[PDB]
Amino acid sequence: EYDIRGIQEFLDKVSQQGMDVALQKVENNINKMITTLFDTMRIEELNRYRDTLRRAILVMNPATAKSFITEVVETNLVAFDCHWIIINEEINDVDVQE
Amino acid sequence: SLQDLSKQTEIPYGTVLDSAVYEHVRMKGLNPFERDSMYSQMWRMINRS
Amino acid sequence: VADRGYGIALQHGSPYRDVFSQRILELQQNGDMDILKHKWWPKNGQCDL
Amino acid sequence: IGISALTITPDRENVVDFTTRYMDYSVGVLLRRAEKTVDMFACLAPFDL
Repeated sequence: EYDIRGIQEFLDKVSQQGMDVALQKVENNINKMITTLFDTMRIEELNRYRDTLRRAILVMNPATAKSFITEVVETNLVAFDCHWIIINEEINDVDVQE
Repeated sequence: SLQDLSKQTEIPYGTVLDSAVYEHVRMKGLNPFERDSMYSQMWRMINRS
Repeated sequence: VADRGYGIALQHGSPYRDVFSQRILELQQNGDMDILKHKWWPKNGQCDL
Repeated sequence: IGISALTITPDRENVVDFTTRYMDYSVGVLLRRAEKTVDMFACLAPFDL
């Protein structure tokens, strides 16, 4: 549901400083999303992709974010060195504790 | 055990097509980062043809 | 095996490297590359591999 | 309310809330029993009557 014309100034001001920003969009069926990757990529590439997930920004409503994080962690695509930023305007204390 | 069921091949095994068990097995069998290899054998059996 | 592929080398900064990609795609889609491979790896050699 | 063998999953839990689980899920297998190995006349089997 997000309107990417928000970050449209962030990608611009970042790509002048030489960072390898990537976009992606999160599907409605997160399991069919993840299972497409293992079915449509080389092992030569998955080991490059895991190296990008080391640092990421999630821009979404909390109820989606909880579900996405739980699935990415259960699929072992991340480990104790990762550092994700979650940004939103509205998150009540009941959600932070999950 | 499921491990021993995955080692042998004298008895075939399967499930109901496209059921949640079938997606659950396929989710693991393709995953190269899984700690336990068993499911790659279970998937390699179930997926035939 | 991942992380490797066969190739050939040229001098430091050689511009002729711009030739390869599209012509290799032609040769692969034509099967000319596969004809050269069969020329150099034919099946019925002296022995079963 | 909904009540059944309904299983909590990360994709279902997006749109509907769940209580604490009252029983744990588990994948398992059904197999036919092996029958007794012992037999009274096992030593006379090699030839037919």
